[PDB]
Amino acid sequence: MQNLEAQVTGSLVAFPDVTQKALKEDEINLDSVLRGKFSTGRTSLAWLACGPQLEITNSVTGERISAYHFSGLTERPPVVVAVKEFTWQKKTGLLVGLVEAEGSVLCLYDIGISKVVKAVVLPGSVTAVEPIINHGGASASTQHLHQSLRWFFGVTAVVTDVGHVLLIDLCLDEVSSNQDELDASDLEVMSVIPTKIPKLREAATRERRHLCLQLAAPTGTTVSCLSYISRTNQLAVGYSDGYFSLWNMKTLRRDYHVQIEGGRVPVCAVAFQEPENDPRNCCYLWAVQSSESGGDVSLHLLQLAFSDRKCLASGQIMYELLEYCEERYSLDLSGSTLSLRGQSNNTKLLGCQTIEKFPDTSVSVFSWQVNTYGQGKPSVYLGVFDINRWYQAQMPDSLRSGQFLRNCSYFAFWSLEAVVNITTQDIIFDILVHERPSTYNFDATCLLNSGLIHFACTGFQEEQLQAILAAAVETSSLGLLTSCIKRWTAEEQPRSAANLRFVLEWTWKKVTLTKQEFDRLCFRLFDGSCNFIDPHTLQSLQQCHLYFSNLTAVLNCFIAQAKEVTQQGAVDLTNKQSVTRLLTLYASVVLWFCRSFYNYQVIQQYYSDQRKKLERLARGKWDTSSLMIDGLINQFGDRIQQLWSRDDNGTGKYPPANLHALLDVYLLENADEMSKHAITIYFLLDIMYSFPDKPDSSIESFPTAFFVPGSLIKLIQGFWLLDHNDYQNSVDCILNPAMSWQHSQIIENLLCHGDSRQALRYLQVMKPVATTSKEVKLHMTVLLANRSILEAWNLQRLHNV
Amino acid sequence: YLHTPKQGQFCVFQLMCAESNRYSLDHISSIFTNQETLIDFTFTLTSMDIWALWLDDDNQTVVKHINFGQWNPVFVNPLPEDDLAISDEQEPQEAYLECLFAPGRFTIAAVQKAIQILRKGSGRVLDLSWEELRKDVTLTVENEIQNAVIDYDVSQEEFRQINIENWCKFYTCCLQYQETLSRPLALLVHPDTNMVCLLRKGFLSFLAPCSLVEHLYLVPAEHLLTVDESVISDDIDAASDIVNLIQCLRMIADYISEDMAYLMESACCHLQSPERVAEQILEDLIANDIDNIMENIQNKLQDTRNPIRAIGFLLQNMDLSTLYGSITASSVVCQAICKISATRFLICRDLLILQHLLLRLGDMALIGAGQLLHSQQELIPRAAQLLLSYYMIRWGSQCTSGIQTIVELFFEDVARKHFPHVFIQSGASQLQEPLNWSDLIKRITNYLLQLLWPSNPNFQFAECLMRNCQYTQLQEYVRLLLPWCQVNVGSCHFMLAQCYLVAGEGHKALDCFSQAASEVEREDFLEKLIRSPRLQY
Amino acid sequence: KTKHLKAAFLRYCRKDILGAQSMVDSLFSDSDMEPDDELDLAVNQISVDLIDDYPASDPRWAESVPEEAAGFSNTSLILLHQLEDKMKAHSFFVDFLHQVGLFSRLSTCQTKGMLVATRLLLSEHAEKLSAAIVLKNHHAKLPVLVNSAIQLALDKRMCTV
Repeated sequence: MQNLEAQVTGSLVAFPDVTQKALKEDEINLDSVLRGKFSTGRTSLAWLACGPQLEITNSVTGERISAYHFSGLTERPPVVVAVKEFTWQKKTGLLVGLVEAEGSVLCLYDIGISKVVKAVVLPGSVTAVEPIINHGGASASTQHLHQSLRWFFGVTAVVTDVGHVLLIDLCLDEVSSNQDELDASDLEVMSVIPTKIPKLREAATRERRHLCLQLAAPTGTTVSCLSYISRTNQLAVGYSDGYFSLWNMKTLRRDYHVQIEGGRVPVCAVAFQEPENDPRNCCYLWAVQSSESGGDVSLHLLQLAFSDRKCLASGQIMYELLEYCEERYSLDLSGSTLSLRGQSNNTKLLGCQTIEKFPDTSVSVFSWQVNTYGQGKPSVYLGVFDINRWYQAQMPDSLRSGQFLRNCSYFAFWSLEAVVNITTQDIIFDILVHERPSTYNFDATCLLNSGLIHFACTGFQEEQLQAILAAAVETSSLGLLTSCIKRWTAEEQPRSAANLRFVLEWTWKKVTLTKQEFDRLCFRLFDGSCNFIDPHTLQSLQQCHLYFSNLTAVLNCFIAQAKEVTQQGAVDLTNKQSVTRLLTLYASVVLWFCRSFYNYQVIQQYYSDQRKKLERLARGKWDTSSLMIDGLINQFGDRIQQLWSRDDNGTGKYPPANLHALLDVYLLENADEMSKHAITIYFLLDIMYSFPDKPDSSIESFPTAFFVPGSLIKLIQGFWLLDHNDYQNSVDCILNPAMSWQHSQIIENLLCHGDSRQALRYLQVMKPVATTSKEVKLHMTVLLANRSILEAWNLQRLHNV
Repeated sequence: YLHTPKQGQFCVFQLMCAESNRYSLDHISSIFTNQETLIDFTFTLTSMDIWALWLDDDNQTVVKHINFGQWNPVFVNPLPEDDLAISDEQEPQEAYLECLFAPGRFTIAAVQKAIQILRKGSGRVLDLSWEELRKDVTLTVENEIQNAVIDYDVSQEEFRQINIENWCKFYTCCLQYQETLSRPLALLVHPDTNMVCLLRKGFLSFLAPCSLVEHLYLVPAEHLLTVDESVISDDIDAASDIVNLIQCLRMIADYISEDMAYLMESACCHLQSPERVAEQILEDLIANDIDNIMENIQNKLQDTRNPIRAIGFLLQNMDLSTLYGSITASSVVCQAICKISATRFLICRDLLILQHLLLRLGDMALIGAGQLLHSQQELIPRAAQLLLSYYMIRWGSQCTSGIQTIVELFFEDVARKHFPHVFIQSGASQLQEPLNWSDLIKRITNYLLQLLWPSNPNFQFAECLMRNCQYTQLQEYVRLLLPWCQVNVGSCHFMLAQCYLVAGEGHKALDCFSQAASEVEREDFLEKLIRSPRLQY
Repeated sequence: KTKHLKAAFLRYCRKDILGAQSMVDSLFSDSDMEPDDELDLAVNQISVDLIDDYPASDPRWAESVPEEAAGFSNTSLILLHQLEDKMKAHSFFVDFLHQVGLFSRLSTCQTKGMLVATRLLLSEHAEKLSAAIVLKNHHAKLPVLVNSAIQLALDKRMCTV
């Protein structure tokens, strides 16, 4: 935990030469301070301002999107003091506060046309601007505002150097007014909330005036920060004397007003956090105190408790009726332990951001710069506070004595020294963390005077090697293991042979241990002790399957790289691979049977009576001692008969005594996978036929889940229908365009039942090769039974005469 | 347009006349450009767009439009690749001939000019047919090789080296002429019809509107972050998921080696399972993950709320007869089909590999019974009805004094005759609706994809091939179609039976005719022969 | 020192492939000492220490050049052919001294009661006792392999892996 460091992910992305020239032209006016910030909206914008110049860049590419040079009424150019993103009527723009020698102007700048579209003259020098709402009218979306403000069309809060708090109507319903900063509208300032706002608004609009509600009278104290908290419906107003106030936009009343514990230091920023679980509807507001001249930076966490929590028609949650607001955590950034000896440090806040995931995750990011007198390079830091971890830490009020930020359970800290080492001449304006605690990983962008820089903040001998190899098999990082095997097989060093042997012996030991655990899990599935699979045992079975697959891939890599293995070692490796592959297949099928009622007695009685029916019909004329399923099972020889006789009530014949005896067919060596799926499909058809009354059975997913060809599906359906006495649909399935013993048995069965015409049709279409004297006699009998004497006679001459 | 050394600027003005005959400009808009060099621009009052044509720093052709600060891209065709990858199993000659004579691959004028120079000779170039031109190239390069072999005892290796050096030299010569003919002209925009044409030095290109799926896949990663999510879907979250999915597809696309792209295309041709091959490619991508890309794809997939809905949206959006009867119109339309089918084949391959990764990562949980049963049946049915269908469509797309493709031939002889019906069925019972290019080309191309896509009972391209001198191509077309397309299966077996009858393989022909007889139910072609069914057959 | 022997052992590695580089690392080995009586007996104890690693296991010149030196598996049953490869490796080693080296240096002195005129007798002596090894590898039968297992266990213990 002692040094989390940011890693630079790209080169400096320089701004276009035109943007750099435009920002430098006004450095000739010794009073013009270059400013820049990221926009808090979804539009991925950054803005830079120097005197009257405004530059808008892409927050990722640094490309110039838009720019403007503001004109003033006086020979002195206006200064861009405040900039906020504002989206209205499907347009994207900025609210811009201009300070002039004799006043200030609020401009609405449309980025899409790169022009001012509305301008309003302000009573005093503007210090901050904040949009409250981007539309007007009697909508459900405006119901959280005071009835007065619902008559406005776009509402912006504006604050001044003398302590005014003004709520301005943007008149966004007036499509006919294109105003520039020079043709700015006058403001009709109302000190008392009127009952007849519609008539006053219509009068103001007719006079080309904007309507304004004054919340605060000029106190003579500068407002240093302004923010609208949509979740509490409160306007947060911070003062240069360290006072802080909350104004409720529903009631237009000041709900809270206090001096923050850091004393007479300006409140420069605020950041809202919501906890995952609070029993009393508490939310949190950071208030940051910082001096503009350089000085002490302190972070103050205000707890806001509310009596009620309303879901708006938008699904957004609104806290109502503030009960109390109290300071609950303080952190001095300037006082913390980095100064060995009383050097005057100048500390500056760079950025303050909140990131919330739906919140299950609520984090506040603070970025700050420390300039130590006599060090030419600034130290830049990024701190992440997690409110849910602070709750878990039992809501400490400060860092405990002997705790450092570097070892906090609810605060994480990154050094940006790698960024500073590339940016040795550049001024860092702001730092954006990309929304999309020492264990967090995130990407971020710094805003510079020259351009942008991207960086990533990463989060924090044989037995050690076995633990790493286990982690690589457990995370499916097979590319690591296969690359190590390929290199140790290419490096003819005596240490490489020992490593390859160790990994092979370890791989086989891990297969053996995974099998013991898999058997321990499977034992409960078959013994009838389990009525329901817990999600945990299902996940453990999935994990065992993944491990067998991952270990099979490692063994296949050994087989592929093994050019110089002893004949014994090649056989042993092929046997180990064959075993692990069969275990992978068995685990996959067991897991599928878990993810997906079998009446043994009913199906066994049916197949016992069909075998007896066939024996009676054959009259010893035909070798029809077996059903089509019995012929499919006989391809595996006595192995399935031994497997299905193992369990209590096992006849060694179809159907299997229980589902365990069916699934154990997948563990048979040297059997084709498609032949195993064929027995399972034939079995699933018997179950489906036993339950006609539910069309949406998950059983139909089997052929899709195991990539069974539609060709084999139709063939097995054809065999199933044959054993079910549906000979027409059986032959239609088997003859669909999509073995030697089966030909004889189909023909003998059709002849035993007297359907010589279907036996002839089958013989004419399929043309089975008669190799044995028995097959030739069978084919002669089909031809004679259909009165085809000449064909039977020619067949006799052709084949034994 | 105001050219400056650091940055270009467009300005749009309206002319105003006051009662005193005093004129002024009213300022409508100002638009900045990058360091690209402007070749031409126009603007339309019907669409209020500025259309502009540039070259970048690498001299590639850049076209963009803007309603009068973001320029909309035009996906201009790249030049052919500098190196041709030749497999150890492919004859070098066949590979290079296929590339050179591929539709839209090259212009005759360049090849005829390279031959003219190699021959050192003032021969009047006859308007040679393309087959004549191919024979003519072959004989010309063989003669240069025979001249380079000085000794009677050249080793096989030294002979192969000499062969490569001589064909390389001919190829580089064709390249220099093609570069010269490819040089950028200007833009033509029709005011009333909105037809946009790119005038290049050697040929005319038409700009057609791109479909939404192709737009999102092809746009650069930096511009993909500024797409108006409202156009993708009325649902902002579905729009964002589609955007994140498309970003993951592109991170795969950017790390697929040529060996891996070939392994997939080979698998389609050899009728191997594209799914197993997508899995092998994914194993090799993971064994070679030096840049932790698998970690970055994993991180963006974690930002996607519903990757499967976004996958399903992509798969669904991918699923007057005398007029436009020209060969240029036929080729442009059929090249649109080839590029659409190739892009969508890659999307479907990467989507299958991603779907297998999503299965291996999904085990980040217990399988779950309800989730297990529902997911297995639904996903497997949808997927089977998905990847196999996409592969079949790609195979179909891959399948007259002018050079025509087999798709252009099918369009002219069969598909076009049905267009008056497609036009009437759409409710256009008012003969008074004006022809719209965008609507009509989209409908024609979708209807042609359904006919080519083995989803129509037309039963005609294969029959035409059987009754035509060519048969081979018809066997290969039916081979590539039959495993995954269930439309016209009987008609495919009938066509294949005719091909086997002409090849002298009469027993295979009889088996195929017998299989075709089963689609005899509700069959018109067999009913026309009659105007027991097995005995008649 | 150990660095010099391990630089000649790396120039023999390249001598199997090409001579030009290894001839400049013998020309830079005329930035030697040059007093006959013991420093030429200090490149002697280098040529001798490599003629003791070429009869040993995989010789420490191997790795960079994977000639006939290569770390042959000690779990192989290819013991005789593996030691034929080492009489060839010690033969191209005497040749890649004769062309660029060992035209001096002779520290045999006294070893195990034997007096020997010249270090170059130790190359001949390590060759004669690498012909002895192949001869008793050619004759492998249960009495001799028992008499061997007793000898080896008397000199030291054996690894039972």
